[PDB]
Amino acid sequence: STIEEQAKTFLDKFNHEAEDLFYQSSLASWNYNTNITEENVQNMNNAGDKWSAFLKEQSTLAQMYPLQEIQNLTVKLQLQALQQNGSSVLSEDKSKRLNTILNTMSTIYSTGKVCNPDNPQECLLLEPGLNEIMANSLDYNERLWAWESWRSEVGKQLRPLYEEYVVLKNEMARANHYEDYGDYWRGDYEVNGVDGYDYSRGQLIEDVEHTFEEIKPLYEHLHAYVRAKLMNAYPSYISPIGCLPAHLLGDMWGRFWTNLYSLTVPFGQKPNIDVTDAMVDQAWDAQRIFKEAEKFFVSVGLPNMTQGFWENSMLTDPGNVQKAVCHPTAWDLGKGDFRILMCTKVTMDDFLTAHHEMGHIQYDMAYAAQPFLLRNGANEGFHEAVGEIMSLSAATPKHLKSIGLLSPDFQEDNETEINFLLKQALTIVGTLPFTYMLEKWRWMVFKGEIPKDQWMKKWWEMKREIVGVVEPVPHDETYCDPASLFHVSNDYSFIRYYTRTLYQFQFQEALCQAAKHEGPLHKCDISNSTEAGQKLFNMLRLGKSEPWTLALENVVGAKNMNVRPLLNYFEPLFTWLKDQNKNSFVGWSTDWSP
Amino acid sequence: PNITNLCPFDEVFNATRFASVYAWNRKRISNCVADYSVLYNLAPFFTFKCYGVSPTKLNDLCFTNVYADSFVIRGDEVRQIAPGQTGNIADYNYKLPDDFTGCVIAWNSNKLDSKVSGNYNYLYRLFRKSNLKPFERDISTEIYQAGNKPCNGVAGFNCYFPLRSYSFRPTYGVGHQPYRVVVLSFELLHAPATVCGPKKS
Ligand SMILES: *[C@@H]1O[C@H](CO)[C@@H](O)[C@H](O)[C@H]1NC(C)=O
Ligand SMILES: *[C@@H]1O[C@H](CO)[C@@H](O)[C@H](O)[C@H]1NC(C)=O
Ligand SMILES: *[C@@H]1O[C@H](CO)[C@@H](O)[C@H](O)[C@H]1NC(C)=O
Ligand SMILES: *[C@@H]1O[C@H](CO)[C@@H](O)[C@H](O)[C@H]1NC(C)=O
Ligand SMILES: *[C@@H]1O[C@H](CO)[C@@H](O)[C@H](O)[C@H]1NC(C)=O
Repeated sequence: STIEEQAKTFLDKFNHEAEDLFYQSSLASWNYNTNITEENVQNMNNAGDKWSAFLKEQSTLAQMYPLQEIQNLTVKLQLQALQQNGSSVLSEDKSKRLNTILNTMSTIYSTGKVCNPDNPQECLLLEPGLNEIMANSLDYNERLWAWESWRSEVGKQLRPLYEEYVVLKNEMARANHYEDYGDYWRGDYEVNGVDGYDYSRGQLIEDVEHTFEEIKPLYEHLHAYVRAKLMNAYPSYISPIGCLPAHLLGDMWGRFWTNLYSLTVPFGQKPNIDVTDAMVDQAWDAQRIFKEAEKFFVSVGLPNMTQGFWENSMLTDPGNVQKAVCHPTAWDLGKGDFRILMCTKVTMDDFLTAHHEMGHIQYDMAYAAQPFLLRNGANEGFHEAVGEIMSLSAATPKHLKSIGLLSPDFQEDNETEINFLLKQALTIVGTLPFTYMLEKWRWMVFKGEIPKDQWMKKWWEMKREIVGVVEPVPHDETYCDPASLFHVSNDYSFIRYYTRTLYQFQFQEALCQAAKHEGPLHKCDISNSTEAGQKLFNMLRLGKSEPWTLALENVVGAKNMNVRPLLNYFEPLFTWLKDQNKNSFVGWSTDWSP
Repeated sequence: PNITNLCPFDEVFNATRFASVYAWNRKRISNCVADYSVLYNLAPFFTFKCYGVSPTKLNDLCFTNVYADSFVIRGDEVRQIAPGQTGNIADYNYKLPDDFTGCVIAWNSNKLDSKVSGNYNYLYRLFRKSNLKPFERDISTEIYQAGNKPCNGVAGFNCYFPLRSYSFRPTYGVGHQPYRVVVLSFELLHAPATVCGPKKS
């Protein structure tokens, strides 16, 4: 026939072989993660080499079939995904240069150490010592000392190294007919071939900035409220009209706002909900936690999870005989194998993370019927949101009342709603602008349209005019401050956080409106609603065979990102702030200078 | 009937090593012990699917000529054995006519086939010509020409090897564990008719 049947049979053979090899490599990786040995490291290297060689050979084999005369869609999508060789276009010299430069990134971050002069022989690493000296203190002198010292010797080492990295990335983009590496990152949101569902690589920046422009007033008001709280608390150092310097944000680089919760609560006398006391007084363990989690999931409507998990799981750390990392993760193995690796501790956040990982496993289990290539989410944002839906839903006091943990003696009023919404707002609206800022910065620096010799000055100005944070001390052009983050050093996409935050609220509104659970938005319980589960699964089954817009249409009915659910969630808190903080100064002055 | 004139036809339900799917093993039964109520009482066997005639009244009609069939497949395709479904195995490895009258038995082999290193001794045909005839066996491994083009059975491109290899392991979940399958069929009245069992009047 034509090349259509050729592509079909080749894809069948590739599906089989890739399935087998991927299963081998993933099982080896799981075995290493459970128990760490040097021979396991050698096995890791061998499996990685085999997978890389197989992918290279199969991509070179697939490059024969052109995409011009293919009329199907799934076959075209698979061929488009597979045909892209990746880094093979570059010569071996620059290929190994890139490998070594990523190795330098990993070494300077993981093994990067700034050591206290008090104990030069036994001191703290980037974690957890820096975090506990930056977010668990009151004196400002050591705070500013650490703030200056962290980049006093780390930023210097990487600026020429980062320049080499960015020029090599520009060559990488040029080799594959891409305008910039930012286009390479944005390509995950690109879909073509469908009329009315077309999404280009340009509209993303415009609609993201439009959403941020819509959300700006709430963030401004919350920042003004926190600044007023700081002035009423500790005015001896910060000028009453000046902006908020970053070193007072608790985190070393200024990412989250949760750790300021000790100096933000308006309702100090009101006790926040804490189920840990009843959790320990009733002898709760990980097994019962996951049992009730799967009971909740089957209450929603999704099927019970595999039995082979239970006899092939590691939930409780088996003493100290063997040493292994217990960082909570959900592993997809293939061939009907899914696993969870986490060390169970008795705390509410562990409960929420257990729900999160169970949701992740559910989403992974959903699209097992799809072929091997199409076994992924519609984009890089669906996983986190579809996992965090249950985490957001299970934190309501109504759910705790229903499950039987909290005593029904607790009354529900406006005060608890205000406290809960304050916590959630500090979690969300404090990290949305930072994410947008970092992603936009990396976007126009990888496009290469901006000059070179005053990057720090421009970056500080455009931070001050947007996020309203002023530097404590001037920085020269040799510094490389935005490289202190883990993600920027290891080439990770940072835009998935904005998308996750918007999409989770879209999902919550669209799944509680159909749930007919009348009341406030934050008091929505997904459990005992089979129709909501079916509505979720009618899209959660697709995977990535269809455009992400078609996916978002099937559960929400909207074709893009919208801020309205997010504004609806914070409606009570927004009303409280507007009614109470009218007498306080709002906004950041544009004339302040340190 | 006597019947202590046993014949070794119960070994196919309790064996040591099953064959592949392309070389499915065909057997003839005559003048034997026709005991079949014992088979229904065997708990470990799980999938008891009959389509031709009545299962509980399978012993009612005397079996003049009996054919037994044995092979092993993957967990998902036990549903594809039922007549009227197309795809792999059902069209490239083994065929069952719609008018076929008989029964099919399937059971688990999790602990009798697994291996920590992965079992690769079971193969299956993935490519074939237009179709295999019902109740026919194909063994030859002639290099499959693919579609068109002058690729005269060499290697590598376009042309593909028809017989691929399975992989079975202990850590697999339900849906990838090996399933041992046997088939029972019969035909009527040609050469002086031989066997039927517990017609307990
Ligand atoms: C983990 O590895 C150590 C060292 O190789 C060994 O002594 C121990 O038995 C292993 N444990 C398991 C469960 O494999
Ligand atoms: C694409 O191929 C698949 C193969 O099963 C088929 O189901 C589908 O209908 C085809 N679609 C088009 C548009 O050719
Ligand atoms: C199947 O789901 C039910 C809840 O509907 C649950 O109790 C049961 O444990 C699940 N099956 C297995 C094998 O866990
Ligand atoms: C959900 O249904 C179960 C079944 O009786 C019930 O025990 C539980 O209280 C219900 N929860 C909610 C929030 O309706
Ligand atoms: C083979 O195993 C089955 C399992 O039920 C048993 O009924 C049968 O008697 C066994 N075969 C022999 C020859 O004992």
